[PDB]
Amino acid sequence: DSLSKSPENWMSKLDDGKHLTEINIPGSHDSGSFTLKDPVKSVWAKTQDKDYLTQMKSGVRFFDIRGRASADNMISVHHGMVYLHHELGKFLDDAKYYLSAYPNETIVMSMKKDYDSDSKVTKTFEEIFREYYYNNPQYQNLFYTGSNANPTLKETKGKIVLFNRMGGTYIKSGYGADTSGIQWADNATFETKINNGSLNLKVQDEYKDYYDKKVEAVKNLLAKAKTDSNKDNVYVNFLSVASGGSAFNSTYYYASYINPEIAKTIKANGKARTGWLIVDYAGYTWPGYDDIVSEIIDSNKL
Repeated sequence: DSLSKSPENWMSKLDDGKHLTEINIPGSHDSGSFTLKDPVKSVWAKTQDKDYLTQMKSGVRFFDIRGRASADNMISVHHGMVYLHHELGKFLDDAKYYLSAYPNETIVMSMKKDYDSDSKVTKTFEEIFREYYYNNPQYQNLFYTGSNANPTLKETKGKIVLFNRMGGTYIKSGYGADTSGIQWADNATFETKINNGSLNLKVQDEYKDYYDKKVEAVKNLLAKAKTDSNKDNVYVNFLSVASGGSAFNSTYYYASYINPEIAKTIKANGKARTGWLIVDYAGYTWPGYDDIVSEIIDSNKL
């Protein structure tokens, strides 16, 4: 059977001497937005329909958490202005549970401030994350804390590896975990060095593209990963795109085209490096069309 027939424990079947960078990983964009039900707001604000545990069971390993500091000891999960009805501890507890049941999987968690803090907040978003989550004894042992800038599957499995989109941090483990953080270019394909120059991060995050240009931008970065065997290069390729608003087509409508288009492309490339591909509506299938999460999973070499 191929890896995608067992999406709950697919990383356990790989060689754990691999660097996480060399693994083709399915992520979910604004992972926490499964809570949204409002049909008008959901056109633009909702990007997932499966909860965190169901996403994990479906093979998702990269989680894009964007947040707002709602108190000096709390981060609320957000899409922009829009509160996603739970705090960061919910994601971390779900992750902890999953990883105890599937201990040979790693999860990478991107962390970003998406909206201004509650006006009662006195601390920076990075201080709140560092002090109340990363260093919280409640999540002792859950996070990767090693000093390797380019960690392997073996030293990260059973743990959450920070992908830091907070800016400069005092945290010292994970991607972009230094006092410069990650220089993100807005609505762009870009590359930048991270981890004190140890890694070259290559991103496609052209989130306002219309779908034809979006597909072209995805495929361009997909074509570059394919011929690149450098473990010090890290690819993050977002298939997700903004809706123009509630008058306009939904994020779901776009994903319903982009996902099978990209899944078909990956499948026709066979076993080939993809990078980390971050999708809307992870695990959402359409009869007669390739499934993007499954194809990312099956693109890994055994």
